[PDB]
Amino acid sequence: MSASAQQLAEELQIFGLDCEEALIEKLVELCVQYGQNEEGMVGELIAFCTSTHKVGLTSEILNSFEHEFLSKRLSKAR
Amino acid sequence: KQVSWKLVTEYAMETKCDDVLLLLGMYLEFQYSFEMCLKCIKKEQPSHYKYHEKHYANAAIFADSKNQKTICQQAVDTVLAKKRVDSLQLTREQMLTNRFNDLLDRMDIMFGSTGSADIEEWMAGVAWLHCLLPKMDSVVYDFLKCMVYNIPKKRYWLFKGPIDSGKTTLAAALLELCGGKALNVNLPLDRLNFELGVAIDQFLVVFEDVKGTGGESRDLPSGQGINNLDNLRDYLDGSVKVNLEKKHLNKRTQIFPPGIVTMNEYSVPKTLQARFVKQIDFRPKDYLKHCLERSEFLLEKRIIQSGIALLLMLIWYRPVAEFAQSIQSRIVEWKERLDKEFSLSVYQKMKFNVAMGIGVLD
Amino acid sequence: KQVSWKLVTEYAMETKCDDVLLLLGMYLEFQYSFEMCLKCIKKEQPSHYKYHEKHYANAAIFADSKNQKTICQQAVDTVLAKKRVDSLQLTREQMLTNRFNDLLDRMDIMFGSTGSADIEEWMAGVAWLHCLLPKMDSVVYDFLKCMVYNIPKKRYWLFKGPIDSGKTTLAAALLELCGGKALNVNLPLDRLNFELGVAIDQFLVVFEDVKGTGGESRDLPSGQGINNLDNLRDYLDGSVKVNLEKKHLNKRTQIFPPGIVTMNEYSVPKTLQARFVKQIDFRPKDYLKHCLERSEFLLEKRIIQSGIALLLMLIWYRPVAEFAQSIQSRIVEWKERLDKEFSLSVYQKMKFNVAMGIGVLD
Amino acid sequence: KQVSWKLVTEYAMETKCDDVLLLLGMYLEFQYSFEMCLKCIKKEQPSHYKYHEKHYANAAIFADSKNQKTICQQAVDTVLAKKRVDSLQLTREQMLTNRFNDLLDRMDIMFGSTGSADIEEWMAGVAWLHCLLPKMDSVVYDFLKCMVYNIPKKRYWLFKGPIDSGKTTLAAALLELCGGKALNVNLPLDRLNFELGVAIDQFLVVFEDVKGTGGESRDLPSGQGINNLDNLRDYLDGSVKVNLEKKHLNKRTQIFPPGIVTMNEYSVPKTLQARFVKQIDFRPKDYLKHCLERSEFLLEKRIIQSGIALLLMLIWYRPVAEFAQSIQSRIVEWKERLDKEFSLSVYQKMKFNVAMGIGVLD
Amino acid sequence: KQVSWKLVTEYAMETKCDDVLLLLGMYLEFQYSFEMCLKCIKKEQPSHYKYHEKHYANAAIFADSKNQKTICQQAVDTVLAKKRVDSLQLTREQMLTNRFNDLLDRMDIMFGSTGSADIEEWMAGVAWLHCLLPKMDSVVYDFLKCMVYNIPKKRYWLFKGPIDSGKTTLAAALLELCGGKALNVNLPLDRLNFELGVAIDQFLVVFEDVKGTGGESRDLPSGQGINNLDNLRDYLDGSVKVNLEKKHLNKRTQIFPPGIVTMNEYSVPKTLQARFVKQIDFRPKDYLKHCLERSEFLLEKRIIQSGIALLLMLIWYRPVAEFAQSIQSRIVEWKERLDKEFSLSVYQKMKFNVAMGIGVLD
Amino acid sequence: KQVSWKLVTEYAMETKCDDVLLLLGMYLEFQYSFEMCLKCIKKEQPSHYKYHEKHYANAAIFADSKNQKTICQQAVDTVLAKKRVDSLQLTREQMLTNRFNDLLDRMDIMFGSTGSADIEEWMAGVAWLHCLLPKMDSVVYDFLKCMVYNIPKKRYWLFKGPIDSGKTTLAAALLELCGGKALNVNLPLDRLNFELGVAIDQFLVVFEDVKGTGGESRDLPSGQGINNLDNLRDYLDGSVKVNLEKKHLNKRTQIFPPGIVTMNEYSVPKTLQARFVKQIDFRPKDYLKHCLERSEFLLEKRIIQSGIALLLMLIWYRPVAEFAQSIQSRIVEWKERLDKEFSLSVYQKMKFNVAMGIGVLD
Ligand SMILES: [Zn+2]
Ligand SMILES: [Zn+2]
Ligand SMILES: [Zn+2]
Ligand SMILES: [Zn+2]
Ligand SMILES: [Zn+2]
Repeated sequence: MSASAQQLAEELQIFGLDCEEALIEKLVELCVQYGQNEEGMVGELIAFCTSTHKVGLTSEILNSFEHEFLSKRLSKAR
Repeated sequence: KQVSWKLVTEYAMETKCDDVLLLLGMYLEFQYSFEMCLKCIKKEQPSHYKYHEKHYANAAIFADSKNQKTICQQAVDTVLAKKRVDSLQLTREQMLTNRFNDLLDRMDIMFGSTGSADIEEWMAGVAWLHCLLPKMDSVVYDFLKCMVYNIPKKRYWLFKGPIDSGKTTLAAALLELCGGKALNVNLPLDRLNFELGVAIDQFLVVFEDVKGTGGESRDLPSGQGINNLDNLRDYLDGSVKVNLEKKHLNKRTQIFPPGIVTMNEYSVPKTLQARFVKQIDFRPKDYLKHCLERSEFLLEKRIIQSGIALLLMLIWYRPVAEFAQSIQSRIVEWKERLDKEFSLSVYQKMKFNVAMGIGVLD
Repeated sequence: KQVSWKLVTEYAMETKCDDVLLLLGMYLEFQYSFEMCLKCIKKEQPSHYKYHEKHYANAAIFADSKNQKTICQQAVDTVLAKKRVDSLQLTREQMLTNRFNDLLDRMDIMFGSTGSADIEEWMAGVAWLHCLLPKMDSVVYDFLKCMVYNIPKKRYWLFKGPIDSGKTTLAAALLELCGGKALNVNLPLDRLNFELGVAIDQFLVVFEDVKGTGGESRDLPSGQGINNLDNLRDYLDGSVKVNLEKKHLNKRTQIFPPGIVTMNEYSVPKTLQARFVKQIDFRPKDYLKHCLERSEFLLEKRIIQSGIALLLMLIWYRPVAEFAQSIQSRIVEWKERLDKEFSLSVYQKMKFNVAMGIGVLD
Repeated sequence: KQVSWKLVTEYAMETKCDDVLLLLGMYLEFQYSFEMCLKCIKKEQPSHYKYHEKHYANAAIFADSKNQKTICQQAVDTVLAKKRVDSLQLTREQMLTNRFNDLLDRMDIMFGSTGSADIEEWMAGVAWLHCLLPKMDSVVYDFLKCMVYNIPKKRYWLFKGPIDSGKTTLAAALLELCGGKALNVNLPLDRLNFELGVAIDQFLVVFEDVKGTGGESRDLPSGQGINNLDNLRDYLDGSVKVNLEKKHLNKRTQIFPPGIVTMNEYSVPKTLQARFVKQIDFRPKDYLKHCLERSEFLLEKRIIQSGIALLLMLIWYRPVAEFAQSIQSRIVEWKERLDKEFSLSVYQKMKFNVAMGIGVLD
Repeated sequence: KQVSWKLVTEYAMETKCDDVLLLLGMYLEFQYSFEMCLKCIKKEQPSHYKYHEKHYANAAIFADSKNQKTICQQAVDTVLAKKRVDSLQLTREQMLTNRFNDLLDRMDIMFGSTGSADIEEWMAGVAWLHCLLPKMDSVVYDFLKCMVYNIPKKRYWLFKGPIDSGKTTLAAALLELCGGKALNVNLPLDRLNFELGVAIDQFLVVFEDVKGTGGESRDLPSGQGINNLDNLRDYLDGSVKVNLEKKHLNKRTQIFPPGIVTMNEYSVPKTLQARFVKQIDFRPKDYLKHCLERSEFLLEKRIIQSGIALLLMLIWYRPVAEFAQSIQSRIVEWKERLDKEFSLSVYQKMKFNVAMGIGVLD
Repeated sequence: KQVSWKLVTEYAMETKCDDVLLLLGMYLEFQYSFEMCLKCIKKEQPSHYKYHEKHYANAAIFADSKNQKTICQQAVDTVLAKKRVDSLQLTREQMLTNRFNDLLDRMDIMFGSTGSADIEEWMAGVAWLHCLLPKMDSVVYDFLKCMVYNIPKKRYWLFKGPIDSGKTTLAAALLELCGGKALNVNLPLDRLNFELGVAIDQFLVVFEDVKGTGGESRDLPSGQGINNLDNLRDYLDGSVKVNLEKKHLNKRTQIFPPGIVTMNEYSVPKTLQARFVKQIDFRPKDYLKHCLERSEFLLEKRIIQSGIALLLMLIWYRPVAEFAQSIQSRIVEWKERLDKEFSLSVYQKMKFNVAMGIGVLD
């Protein structure tokens, strides 16, 4: 059971968020580690690209998301 | 002393008023004086201050006419007559060409000095609308041409999606973007003839929420929508000249115009699905909901469901080499106005708030 | 000599008479003499003693006319024509502005010297009406604006409640407070087209008691009410221009006006409930029953279900900063008259008797 | 050398003929000569010998008219126009005042020199009618005022009783006593609109024998009567202006007049019963049956079911202080005539024979 | 001075316009000036630049006419009158003779200097159409004569085949090749009379997709198509003069014209099949599908479903000794043009690509 | 410079054209010149070359008439008026007398010099028709008189037989032999009134294939045919004046004409069969099938189902002492022509080939 990167990739084609197969599947983990649906994940993710000013997406910026925003509010590890 | 009919007919051909009582009231406002008319100074309706001085002479006598409804009646017939002709001479692409221009005419007024429309809000709608479906603008161009090409048994599109998603929001805007009317088939096949007679000389039809026997477990009420669609095979194909009736005596026997059929996850027969072209499953997105929760101007001023909104989306993304060669000169015009008011940063910044779930204009 | 049509049409535009035979009879009363007319001296109908001397000259010849129904016929069309135009030019808020003023015009007469209306009783109704639902006046302001904003698939309100509670009492008063007509869908979807064609150029619709298959155990007769509502999805949304018919030949193809749908605890499909905005469950209160048992003037003079009653409730509670800026000057006028006749003690003293179960005016 | 329309219209306003062909034939009898007219000397119809000399001049030319149906047509519209107006200006009590007077006008003729009506028989009917229900005369006064007060969701009365009891006998007389028409709802809800359009500008309605699914064991055929009644909730309440249609084009949109609903022990939904006021269970009495077995004059001359009969019952029992102040002078008039012809002994002597089962006049 | 009706009627008889509003608009384009008319110079519509100078004089005054719809109305009746007569005098073979010539008239324009039609594409369609059914051209000749011979209970043909095969593609082209209209019977037998009245004075009828109770396991929705067909036995036989209605008042009582009935593998009663002549089971071929995938010009310019296409197929294969002796001289004309542009190699080379699944013109 | 109506009406009374548009077109052909009219020289339609010189003067001005449809309209009413009268004055035997003569009039033309009808083929049809049922000619005489005698509940005949046998072939010819129209009852009892109104002033009716619930195992589709027949008991008896409607306003209330009812082995209620006279079970004979396989001229030129065919059969077998005394002189005329062209050998030689299964003319 995953989150189907095909459901989260759609939100990446709307704002022009270029992400290869490896990058989109990286967010699929975020939907299984916290339970954030494809719609709420993309919504919270791009808010992280503003607090740090980063209009680009790699494996670092998407990684620091679980160590900055979601790290201080894990609902499955209390 | 005598009333002129050619003048009333002229005004009718101008505003393209295909209504009787409407054309009557509008013309009855020029039997006073444009000297102090508030509606003429305030610049409220282009169909008033732009034609009062032109028909003030006749309207003055029109008031003392014993056939006020008769004079305007003939005008209406002349209006429908025009459309009756254009639906045969002008190609399906030229018909749109005129529509796209009329849509811009409103813009040149609302987005001008005598307008109260804010371009910022309409540009925000283009953002929400593009966040409704993958490559929304791209799909619009395909549908447009799909309507132009007019391919038998390959015309209607399917807007099948759950409640509250954007179907009625897009299927509506598209109706105004291209032109036409929206019908319904939930009613018995009795008055169906009195309603299907609206697609006469039209461009496309819009079937809103068709009820079918399917989806009995999904709390989806059954009806005659899906059934009626199948009871209109030729109507969906368009390879034959179907029969239509307008006010008792038959008024037309042409090819039933293409269009869009919407529904809420109902069951669809294979013999029916084979009459469609593409199936767009609308997804009830949350970020879109929270978006409008801080963007009332889209629902209030009717932007997300306005044809003028999609037009701005067609001029923003799609190149000029895709429009008619007689309108390409006008497309570039707004490609300069829009890029002047909004750059690429302010634009995506709006689609950004959409992703968040906040006001598009934040 | 010769009969004047512009005069008859003028009188029609004044009384806004959208009826043929009615406009005929009313005008046929000015072919006598205002010299000794009892109705002119007694000040019975503002549509008589205020226009007789104005149309006495034409009406005198109108009697010897061979086209009495024809002359008045054209006038009616001019009347409907006016509304046909206002429904497009004036914003939905301005349309109400005019209504609120017309409602006050009646008041300036009934609550004046030539009136037989007692302000005490109407103020008592405002008490009973406020004791009908929590923050009644507050809800009224919300509904009003809800009608003004006009939000697709977010317009109709639900007045779902048991028998005898106040639904038909409020859903009726609101109809006159804002303006429009009340339809019915219990009849087959056959004559539905001949009845739905009344919402043309209207403001809101009122569906009285819709019967559904649900509630078969609660002794609630089933019908086609709930079903028909679902067979009119687009009609409920308003994102598309539905089709309407008035007297054979089509008269309009506009957006179906919003409104209120009432019922008696019947089952409601989710696809239908998603077309509403708010659900007001009316509670059959006893103190309200015993209240009217000693306040016949409310049921007799039609106060608890009068639009003029709600108007007094809107001027009593709601500030002036909420009304139109062109009517704010008139709102303050009655805020002085009402506070002059009734203080805050005499007012709550009426709502007090309501709590008891005795006459509001005790 | 020309026909007068004002004269024909005048005669129409007199006889209040709201019929086209009827008004035509009646007027075509004055194109001969009142010099030897038998109907004028024999004093048969007050609408003949009283208006022939008045319209003999015009009727003479009316015969050589090419628009005999057109001239009378406009008159009819003027007639309906009058009622169209009175239904708004005159209070519901004044409307009855005029009716009560017109009912007495017939009496002043039939009970006079040019009449063939026997007051003895009509006084006997007042006896049988009073032996139909407890305090019959008392109930009549209540119903009358109940119609005048006009209280929403508190107007219609229920005449629920077995076959042959007096329902159709009273529900009919009351119709003429107050004024109005009697409709039916046993027919599909299709032609229901073409029949419900009769209550226009009326006073009250009379629903004869409504069939319901209930009473399947009592050999009572089921229908759509009871159902249709529930499909007309607002129609029964009267708190909203229902829609009505008269001859294709709509003629009215007023408040549906109150009335009486009759049935034969059928089942009645609670949501329907809550729309009534009082339930009168008619009892099939034997002494009433045997009574008419020796009083054919009541069934022949139509007395037990005549509105004039109830009028005599209202003038005999009810005081003068209950009638209109403009008719109180006429009520006392017959209170002297009736007491002159019949004392209190001869009266009760008739109700006596009723108790026995013999002729009321024995 | 005065408008001429004979001229308008003349133009009507020319274009054979059997429409009211259409004939009106077309004639309203000659009230300007052919001096600079773009449509006259560009040679767009033969019904314009060929009749403007002919009716410019009358059309000039036609604009200032108070009966623009009346003048054109009578013309329409004269048009229908012509067909009303030809359907009785000219044999069923002569009627086709005129049709075949009118079909060639369009060709002489489109395939000429003032035409934008490419003969190559239409010749390609003749290839695809011949690859649709075994000896397609051969079958066409049989159907044609089958329509001419007119044999009772031996007229209608059956186009029974699965979804997407070529039924609606052929049944449509044939309709234009011979002449007539296409009806539908999926709707209730209520409006059936208002639709069956189109076959008046026609040549053949086309029933598109008839739904029957059969095929419930093949996912084939049931309807009233098959049933209605059986409810029209005499209509299918043609041995009796059936009744038809056109606009309220009956317009004809003739023999119901033959035709073609299409369906999608539904069950067919023996009593119904006995009313047909031949059953053509259309096969959903793949190579035909892939063929159009590289030949959009056939679906776009409407060739595979055009009557003009079949005409080219009749002139290419069928000898001259089979056509009318009055048209044999014209048939040879194109037998020289077609053989001049395309030999036997280039022709079969197109049918070759069809076998492959690639563009016919490769 | 005025058009004559009496002339147009005269021509109408001649051709007995009971059609509006038809009578219009036919008369519009005399506004040219009979000087070079091809239809006048070729002798194509007796309703042309025989009346052109007679109405050339009026038709010349008829073209410039503003009421072309009005003038012909009144003529039609005069035509229907004639039949409206004859259906009451002339006995049912005299009505046939005129029919038999009109049938011979066509013969005197087709079997003359200006005719293209071959007497040999029509005489062959008389053979096939006589080989259809035992003593066919004998039965025809019985039916004829059965129609003349007009005996209540003893008028209609039953043509009950399997598919393809000769029912629709005879029931059709008889219709033209006597005169009248053929109706249908397979459609709902809704439009039944709009179809049953055709039997007005007619002679006999022809019900083609009535569907009943019976025969569910014989693959015989059920309908409402048999049912509707029973729902028309009085209509079948003719002892009462049934009600009929022609174009909205009622046009007649006479006795429903007798006729023939056909069916395909369906079940028949006893209460229905008791409304018939004789039951003719048509047998699907093979030799008849093979016969037409070599006698296309019978099916092509419509002979086996022509009324003129039965006429030849009535003059060949039945004596002269059976026809009207006013037509007996004309019957002998053809009894000499037929016996002159064909003896008794050549005749039976045709019926011989029928027995074989080869062409009647071999
Ligand atoms: Zn102005
Ligand atoms: Zn007055
Ligand atoms: Zn007299
Ligand atoms: Zn031109
Ligand atoms: Zn001629």
